[PDB]
Amino acid sequence: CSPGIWQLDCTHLEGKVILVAVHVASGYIEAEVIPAETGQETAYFLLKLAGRWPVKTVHTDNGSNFTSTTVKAACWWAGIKQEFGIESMNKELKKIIGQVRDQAEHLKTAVQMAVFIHNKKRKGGGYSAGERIVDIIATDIQ
Amino acid sequence: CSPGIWQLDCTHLEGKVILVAVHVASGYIEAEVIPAETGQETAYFLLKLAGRWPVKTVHTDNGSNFTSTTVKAACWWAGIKQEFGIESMNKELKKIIGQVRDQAEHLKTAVQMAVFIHNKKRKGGGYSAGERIVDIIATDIQ
Ligand SMILES: Cc1ccc(-c2nc(C)c([C@H](OC(C)(C)C)C(=O)O)c(-c3ccc(Cl)cc3)c2C)cc1C
Ligand SMILES: Cc1ccc(-c2nc(C)c([C@H](OC(C)(C)C)C(=O)O)c(-c3ccc(Cl)cc3)c2C)cc1C
Repeated sequence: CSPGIWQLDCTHLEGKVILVAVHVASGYIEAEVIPAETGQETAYFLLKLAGRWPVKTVHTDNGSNFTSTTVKAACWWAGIKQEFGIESMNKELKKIIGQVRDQAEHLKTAVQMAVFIHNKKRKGGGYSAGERIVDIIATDIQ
Repeated sequence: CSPGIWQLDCTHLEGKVILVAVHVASGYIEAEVIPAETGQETAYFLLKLAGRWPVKTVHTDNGSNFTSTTVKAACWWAGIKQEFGIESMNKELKKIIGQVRDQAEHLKTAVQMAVFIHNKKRKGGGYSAGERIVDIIATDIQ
């Protein structure tokens, strides 16, 4: 599985929108509570993402997510492509969010606690998702 | 220079607050426009940061930034320590922001364009800051 491929989707919890990106080769996740499920929020998220990792291509389970001109501007500027092709982490992440929920007042706080727990967790014997991404990407530099 | 050390500060531009984190060993940056320069915003930013990189210790040029209980809760939960010890990227980042400013309506957009440009830029002959962090961190896993 290519190191430049990410999957991005939105889920819903407590009336709010959680934008979830998955680095597919590693299982590493970034997520953000966004105020509305719009092109503008997706575009802005993609710019942030791309400044941090070598994002080559992005898949989603809702292709209409990427039709806004604002999103196409962000993938043009950052050099990203979309892919259909001519886990789901959503359940897992929600499970983690439910386990930490009482530890926080705001959903957005519980989401970041859950991302932290997921990325640091030993899938071992065996690295964490956060170790794997960095090693997948370092190796692909070298 | 240790791979777990980050520097965090806020600067001001156009009446707004930009929270800037620097991975000191590599020069890699993450930044976010925040609505107010408060403990709550710093705490939330630190949680996001820590879920993505192995953050061990954080330095700042304004130690009072880390006195709120909300911030101390976030460094306790994530396992972070603060350090006084018993570039500035701020000018550089602002230079980049000024170079891309007209390419965007919102300051927050220009900030992420600038972070992208800074992290991807060849400091070579020579890696980018984004290559260096990942390789510094991968090597420190291994
Ligand atoms: C007296 C007092 C002072 C502060 C807080 C307080 N308030 C808020 C809104 C938050 C979290 O929100 C932020 C935005 C600060 C992360 C949260 O959502 O619970 C947190 C918090 C929760 C988890 C972590 Cl890992 C870090 C900070 C705390 C501790 C609570 C009390 C009772
Ligand atoms: C007809 C039409 C449609 C959309 C936009 C439009 N509007 C906004 C508010 C934004 C940027 O904001 C977001 C939040 C979407 C990134 C910006 O700040 O300029 C962008 C934008 C700017 C730079 C990039 Cl790299 C990506 C998107 C665009 C293209 C402009 C026009 C004239």
